[PDB]
Amino acid sequence: KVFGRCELAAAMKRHGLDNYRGYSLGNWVCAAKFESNFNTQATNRNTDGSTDYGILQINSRWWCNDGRTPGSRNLCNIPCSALLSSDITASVNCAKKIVSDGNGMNAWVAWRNRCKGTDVQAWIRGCRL
Amino acid sequence: MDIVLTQSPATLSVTPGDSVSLSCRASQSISNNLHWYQQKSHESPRLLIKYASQSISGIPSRFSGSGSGTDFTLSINSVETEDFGMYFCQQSNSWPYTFGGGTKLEIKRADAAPTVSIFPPSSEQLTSGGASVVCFLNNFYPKDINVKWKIDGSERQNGVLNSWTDQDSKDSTYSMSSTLTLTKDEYERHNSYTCEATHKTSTSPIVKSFNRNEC
Amino acid sequence: EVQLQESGPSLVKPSQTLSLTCSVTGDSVTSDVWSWIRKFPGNKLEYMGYISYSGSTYYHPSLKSRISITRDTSKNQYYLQLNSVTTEDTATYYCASWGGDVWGAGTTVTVSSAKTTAPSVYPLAPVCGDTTGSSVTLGCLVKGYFPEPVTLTWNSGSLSSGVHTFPAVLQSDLYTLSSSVTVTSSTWPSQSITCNVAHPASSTKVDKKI
Repeated sequence: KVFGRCELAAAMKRHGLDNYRGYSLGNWVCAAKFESNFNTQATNRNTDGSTDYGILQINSRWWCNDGRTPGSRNLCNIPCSALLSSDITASVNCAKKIVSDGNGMNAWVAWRNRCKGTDVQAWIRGCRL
Repeated sequence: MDIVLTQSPATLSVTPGDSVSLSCRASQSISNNLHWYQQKSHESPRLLIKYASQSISGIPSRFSGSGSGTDFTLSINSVETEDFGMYFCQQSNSWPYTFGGGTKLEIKRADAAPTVSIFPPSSEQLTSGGASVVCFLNNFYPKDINVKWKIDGSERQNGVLNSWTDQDSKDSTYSMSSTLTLTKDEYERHNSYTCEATHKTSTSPIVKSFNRNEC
Repeated sequence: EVQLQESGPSLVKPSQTLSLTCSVTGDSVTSDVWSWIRKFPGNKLEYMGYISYSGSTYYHPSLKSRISITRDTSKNQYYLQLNSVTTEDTATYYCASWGGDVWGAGTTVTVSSAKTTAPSVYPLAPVCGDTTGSSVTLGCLVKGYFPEPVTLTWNSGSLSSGVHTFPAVLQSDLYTLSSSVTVTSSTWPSQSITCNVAHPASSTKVDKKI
């Protein structure tokens, strides 16, 4: 499903992304915005046999198993299909594991270019939460 | 700065079939980034609930978690015989990750007074220049118990080492060993040695003693 | 199924380095984030740190300085190195997945400068053989041995009921343990009761009649 901005913000807060390892809610909202426009069903095929799945476009080359990707490391130990759910539980958990690496949110190129070092709080300002 | 997790009660005694709730509080908000672990005697910890309330496929349904922010709760609907042991919470919201002090889930049973026995130093130890006085406090319940040593009427704290067994697999009671170690010379300088046990089963402490002036 | 197993020297001397190995089976070490967790006496758990899929690491600040976590992709193992240890680093060490779903059985590492020492075994009998009630309790005090453990039995195993063998405690660098045995007054001293103590590390086995 496609979330409303504030709706996703509240959901992400419920799922404990606000201030997770230092990253304020805004960062994740902004990231979701540029990666999939808040669409849980968003997918993107790459030149290799990998696809980006979910609201945070998590790549199947390293993070999930789609049962048909050459070199599946399945870092998140999860079926890529879980990342397309209307329930964001799986996408958040995997994002938390990804961000637990040293590079933090830099794993998301879109976040670096469009959110890193900005007034990210703007992405949640106005929302009733 | 390091997040501190406080769990309570430190210990909880229940009867299989009862339901229970364990608390874990964080010194700083951690959203849903609180995890619950179970660790039984001689075993490694086992993850029961992740992210405050997410269930793990394969974990019995009687276990559930709730809460957010700084207040969290682990609930066990009708505790079962295999559920006794330690329970710890851990936060992964900020590095370093930290654990609460844990809550001990123990078996409830009828109160029982400890069987106390005192023992003087053996002739062999005295020959080697040592002198340990031993006191055994066996099969009592509950675990709460105070042991006081006395030499010639004076409370003695130095030289005392205690050992406790885990709740007994056979009768769910507890046992304890208390040892007062002195040198042969200090031992022979005094006469009366006393092991005093104060327990819930009686307002009058159980006293076991012996004198070097007799026997 | 993914499985972990810790291994390494169980004894480290003060100022020296503690090394442990975690063997990963069932999956690849490069396919997950792995951690080291230690459990101090008194149920005090400390998350020592973890190494991610890339090889990057995070160390507990209180440890930062002395700790190092590495991995070996061809052996499928990751390691823990802890420098300048002190008796305070004595604990049970566990390796586990970052996700917390898999844990090793754990291994104890003791920090001590003590050398192997056979125990002294002392008999515990009532002052003056003054048996009173219907039952009587006797004991065995095992003092001054290193390292752990010892195996204590009564009458070579022929006496197993009514026994309480307590956990060893540290007394001046060495361990001390005691065991109590309760029998009917009609059993002792009419029948002999003997304490059997074996300490493998010192190749010693001693019997003590009460």
